[PDB]
Amino acid sequence: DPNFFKMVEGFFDRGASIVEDKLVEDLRTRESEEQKRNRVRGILRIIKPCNHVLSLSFPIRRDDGSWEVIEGYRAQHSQHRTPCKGGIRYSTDVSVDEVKALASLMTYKCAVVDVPFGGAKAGVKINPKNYTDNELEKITRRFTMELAKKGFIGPGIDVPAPDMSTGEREMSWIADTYASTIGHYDINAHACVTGKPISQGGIHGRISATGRGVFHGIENFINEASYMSILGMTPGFGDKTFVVQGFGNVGLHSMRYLHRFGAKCIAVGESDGSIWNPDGIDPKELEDFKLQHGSILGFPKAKPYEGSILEADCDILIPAASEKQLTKSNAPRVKAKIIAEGANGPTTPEADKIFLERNIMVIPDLYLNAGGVTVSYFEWLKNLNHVSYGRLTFKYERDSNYHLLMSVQESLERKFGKHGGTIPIVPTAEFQDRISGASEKDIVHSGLAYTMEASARQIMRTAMKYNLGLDLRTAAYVNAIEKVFKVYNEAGVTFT
Amino acid sequence: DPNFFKMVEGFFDRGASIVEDKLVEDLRTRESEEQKRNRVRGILRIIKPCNHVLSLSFPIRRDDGSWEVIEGYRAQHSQHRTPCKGGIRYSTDVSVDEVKALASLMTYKCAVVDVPFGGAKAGVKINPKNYTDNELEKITRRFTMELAKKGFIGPGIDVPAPDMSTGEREMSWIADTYASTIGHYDINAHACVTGKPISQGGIHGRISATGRGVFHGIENFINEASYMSILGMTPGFGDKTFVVQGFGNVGLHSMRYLHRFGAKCIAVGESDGSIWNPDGIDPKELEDFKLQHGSILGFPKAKPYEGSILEADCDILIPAASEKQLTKSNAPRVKAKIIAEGANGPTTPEADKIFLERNIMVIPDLYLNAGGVTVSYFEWLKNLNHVSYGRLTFKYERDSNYHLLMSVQESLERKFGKHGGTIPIVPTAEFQDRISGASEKDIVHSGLAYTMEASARQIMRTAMKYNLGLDLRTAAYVNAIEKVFKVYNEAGVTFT
Amino acid sequence: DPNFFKMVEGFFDRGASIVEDKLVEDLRTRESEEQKRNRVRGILRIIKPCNHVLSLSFPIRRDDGSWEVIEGYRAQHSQHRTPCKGGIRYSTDVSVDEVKALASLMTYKCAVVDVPFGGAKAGVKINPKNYTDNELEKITRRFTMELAKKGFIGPGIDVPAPDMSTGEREMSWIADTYASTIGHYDINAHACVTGKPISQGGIHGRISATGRGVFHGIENFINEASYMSILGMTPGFGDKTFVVQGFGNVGLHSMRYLHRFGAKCIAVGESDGSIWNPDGIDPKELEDFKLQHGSILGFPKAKPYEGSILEADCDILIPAASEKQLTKSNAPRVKAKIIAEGANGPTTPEADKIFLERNIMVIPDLYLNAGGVTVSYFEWLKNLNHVSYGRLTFKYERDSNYHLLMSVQESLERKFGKHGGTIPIVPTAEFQDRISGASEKDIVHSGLAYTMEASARQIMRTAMKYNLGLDLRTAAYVNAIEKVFKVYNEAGVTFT
Repeated sequence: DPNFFKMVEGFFDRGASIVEDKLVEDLRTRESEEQKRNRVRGILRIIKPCNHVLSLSFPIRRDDGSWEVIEGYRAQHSQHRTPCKGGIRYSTDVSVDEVKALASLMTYKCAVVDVPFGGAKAGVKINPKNYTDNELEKITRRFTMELAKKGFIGPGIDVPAPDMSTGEREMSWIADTYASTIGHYDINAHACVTGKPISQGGIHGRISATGRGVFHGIENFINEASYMSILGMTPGFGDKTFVVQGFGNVGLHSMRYLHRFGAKCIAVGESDGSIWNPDGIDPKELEDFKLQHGSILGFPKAKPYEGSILEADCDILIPAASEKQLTKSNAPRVKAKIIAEGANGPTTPEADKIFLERNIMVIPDLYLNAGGVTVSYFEWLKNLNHVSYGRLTFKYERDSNYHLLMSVQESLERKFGKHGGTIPIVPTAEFQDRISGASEKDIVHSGLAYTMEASARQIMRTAMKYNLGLDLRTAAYVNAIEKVFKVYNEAGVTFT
Repeated sequence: DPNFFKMVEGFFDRGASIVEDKLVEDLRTRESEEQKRNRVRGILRIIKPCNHVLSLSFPIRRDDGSWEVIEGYRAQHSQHRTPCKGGIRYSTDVSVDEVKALASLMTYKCAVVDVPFGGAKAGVKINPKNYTDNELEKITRRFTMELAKKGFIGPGIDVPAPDMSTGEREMSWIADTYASTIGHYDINAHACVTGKPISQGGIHGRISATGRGVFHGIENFINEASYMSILGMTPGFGDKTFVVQGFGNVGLHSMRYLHRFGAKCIAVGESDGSIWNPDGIDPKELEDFKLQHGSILGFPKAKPYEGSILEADCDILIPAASEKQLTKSNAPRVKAKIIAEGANGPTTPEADKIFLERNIMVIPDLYLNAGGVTVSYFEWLKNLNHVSYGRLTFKYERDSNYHLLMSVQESLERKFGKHGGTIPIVPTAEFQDRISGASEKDIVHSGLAYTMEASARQIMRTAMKYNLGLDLRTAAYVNAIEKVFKVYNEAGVTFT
Repeated sequence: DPNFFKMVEGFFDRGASIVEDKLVEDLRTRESEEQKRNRVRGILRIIKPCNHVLSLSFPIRRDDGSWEVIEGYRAQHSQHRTPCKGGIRYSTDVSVDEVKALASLMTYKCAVVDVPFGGAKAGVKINPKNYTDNELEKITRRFTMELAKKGFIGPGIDVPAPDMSTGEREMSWIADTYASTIGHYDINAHACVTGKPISQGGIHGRISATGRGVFHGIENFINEASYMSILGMTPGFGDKTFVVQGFGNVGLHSMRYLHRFGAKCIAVGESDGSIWNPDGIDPKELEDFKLQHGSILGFPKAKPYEGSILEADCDILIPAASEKQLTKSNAPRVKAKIIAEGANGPTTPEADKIFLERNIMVIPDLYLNAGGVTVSYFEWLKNLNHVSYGRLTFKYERDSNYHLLMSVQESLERKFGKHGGTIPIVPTAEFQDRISGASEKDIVHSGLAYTMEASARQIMRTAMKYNLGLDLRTAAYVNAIEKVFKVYNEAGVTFT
């Protein structure tokens, strides 16, 4: 097993070269001046290497009066897009190469689902468990301050986010610290970080974003003929059955949505044991079980399955937890036809190769979990807009729908002397629900589905463009690399 | 042979501990609340770690039309004193740890010569020899731009300076770029870096600052009875004889001032051979000979000495070049009773131990070549004063001195009916020169002398305080550590 | 007994109306257009009212996890002079009027000793006793924070200072909170408040400032014939014999300097009992007694005196404590011929009336204790200068004195063939101390003594101009009022 640094770096280099040739010729080598068009590919070079990375060793006074110095890092891969966007990890295994790499991932991820950010990331070598809440506040703020002062947090410069180890609490604190300090004069200060609590300027529909994103990703591909054929899919008896490894935020919701739409959740597996049932697990139930107490283990209506679930027989397996789970080791023993990476780096570059060979379609992480980036973009926006989505349109929209209906009625009632006969004005019970429920998430969710969709088709058009099979992952990186490159190309360097 | 990182770390630790006991008790333990006065030592752990360190990767378009991405670093050790001060090195062997250490050194050096700057330092992994002039201007500016956006350059934030691999040229460029770009609105923009040409806001008496510093350092200790006894010095036949290793800027001047005052420069080395002559080597002559062609090799009035000039029989030995020359491998074989570190880290910790056993006094680097870092403070101040020193007072001063002399005169003449008899009015030829020379340097040099002098006495007072012998080095670092600690103590942390 | 508000308002009107007449005519009514010269005295009605007053209500989390909101106020009497200068008080009786009034007092006081500051002053209703150090820090930084967001602390805006209830701690915190927060990007951020610790950017000579100031005040009038006649002073048997009420920081040094220069301290009283000894009390000895333990009660070499020392028979009586001690009640029973207000408001307007009738000279608080304010200017200056006074000239200066002396010598030794005969070169012992001891406080004290002096004259010249007697108080206020007026007058309003 290799590490994300080499992996991602591979990913970039594989794509990078595939793009070169083409990127030269037909797309811009129409004006081949000095045939040094190859030389201008220096852009790529520039791109690849995380641009800035900042290490810091700041202090805090631990509740017991003592003094500890905490280290941390925040890298910023690219600023080809003004605000850098990236999460903040709190784990004692964080390492400048970790961040440097993920921050790289970030920029290419954003590009895929056309979000205007540069990729960045941070880690605070710390184990959240070994510190009292108060101490954690202390740390996040002081971290924020340092980050501000040196240009690593700012609405228009770099906007952090959470990451498993960190949640809306950290994030609110960040926001607050900035806003009351370095950013006291910024009308958009609270747009310095995303993932905030709704009461703090957070966007609704955040939680379920990552997961719903995974849903749609699978959806746009599982509804596509061409692909489903090559696997033999969009089947009658096979239809839809999926196994989801990891019942965390993203797995859970990812099961929710896959269910609601006619899919059977065969098996779910945690850090402990696993669950199985060919009839199907019900999200709500399993969710309320997991919550009510500890884990899924012993779930009533589910026989404890053993043997990595990764080798369960189903159509879609979604790795939603630990890194590199599918390796060259069990890669030739997976049953599922579709692998949907709902986590980051759940499959090794060698496993990718096995899968390719044995026609298994892998929906890349780069894409599949870009839903939470996407919705952050939205939170960001909502914080500039200084208003919650829908606020100034919902009711106007309602009014306008009724008139539309009223016009169909009145009109139809001109083809039969009446005045109450034909009633179209009545919206479908579904429509009526939507009308009376109109709230931010609706618009977010909708936005999310619009990007995931567009992007999927973009990937797909690129896989063809560069003749890759079910090699979505590399079509994806190529996609992002063509993007980032253009922006550079259509400018220069400092002669940009 | 260690490495500055461990070495300087050592130093810090050695002295830190020495300070801990004393620092706690009689200096502030008067009020020992909770006896947790040993816990509030945390301050020392905050101090040791170089606070911020930024790595970059920026591109430049080489003259041939190709694209290259350069890496570089800049670390700021402390900000306990607003403007961090530090050089910029251009060498292929630069490395995060290097800068993280030299920075560290800086802070402590400054705090010795009471210079209100935190320490910092940078490196741009490059070989100034594989680039054209034009390509070096491009690298130095971009480098400045990026440092500026992130908080590494700034009159009141961080103010860089040169380092062998870089000179005024690079500095002027830095200054300019800053003042034209990020620092356009800053009335002190040009103060963003020191070591600039005179025409670009430099100070006079910079070139001879380091050397003249070494000199006075040696001077304040050589004229101190106490010390020159425990060495059996301030002798009649021994008087003053020295050997200097390295004829670069700092060595040369060092020889020039040591001479002019009544010393005999027996030997002079270089990266090639060496020189010898028990009758003395003339500084002006050797200077011209080292300038008028290659190196000092074959100097006429010198016999090519051979056998590490470090051994050489002489009173004072001034390492002015390579790092860690005097190691635990020739340390027992030295002949000079005084080691005068006119270069950074010329002697290894182990060698420090040997010298300390065989009563050899070593004048620290942290102190003996803090001259530049003194005159740089001056440059900066000159850049804030928006005037040259003296400008407004010289002539006023002259006027006043002739009134003083004139009053003595007139006054005496009233003790003998005369009108042209006694003539004090006439200033001494020396005074007259000073009076018709009066320039900035005259003020800088004096300032240098005042600092070196007061600092020496400070070092001394500390050695005594902590009963160290001719162990200046750790007296120094203590001195520093005390200083730094005090600023921190009289505030807190973020409860500072 | 009245209240500063009314008192300091009475002072301003009384003088205001004297300024009017004159201020109109001669001085400017040379070009009396529309004889509306009277109407342009609106300036004086603009002047009199404290321009801005800010009331706060902020919270802190007491150690015991609870929450308490604190209420404070900062008033800015005038901004005719960019930085408003003024202390911060921590006392549960602090009111809006109390600050509005004292801020007033500031501006006029600063005028008197020609300090370019607008008056200011703030209070935080609080008892520094019912709060832990940690709680105090939290209150002074939040407080600052607030002040800084609303324009009440800034190096070019408003610069606070201590006040009995507070000290260098509070300040240093303020400094620091401000420099690490709202003032992060300000090269002068540490200039936002004076009274800091020397390790924090304080100035040397601060502690003794106020007292020295008193001393010089008393001096400049004692040495003036005209005045000392009207009292029958500058005696032979009387000579100099004073009684100081209060042995705090001011009262103590007052006694120190009044003694070093010939006076006899006959009595010293505190908040307990009082001392007495016709022969005299020695400052160092009473200052080591007070310190070594509790008070000065039972000082050997001192009989306990009883019966308000205000009525003691001596020449100079300096009230350096409690407000309004000398009232119309004891006023008639005072024996001193000179009342030197070392404190603020030690004498009530009706007492001033008695003293005036019985020909007792009272040196006003607006002037006598303007020493601290003076030095603070200097500290603020020091901070802009970014250097300690004397740092670049002391040695230059030394080196010059010597050529001066070596020029008298050489020259005299031309009037008798000799080379070592005459020996001027040798400074006096006193000169030699000074030479060795050259430090900031030297320069500062000298500045203080230049200002206190000028100003004394200035006041004098005005008490003559406006024909007052030994009514220095009013002469002073008038002197301030004439000043502030000018600065407004030489511009306008917004048509300024």
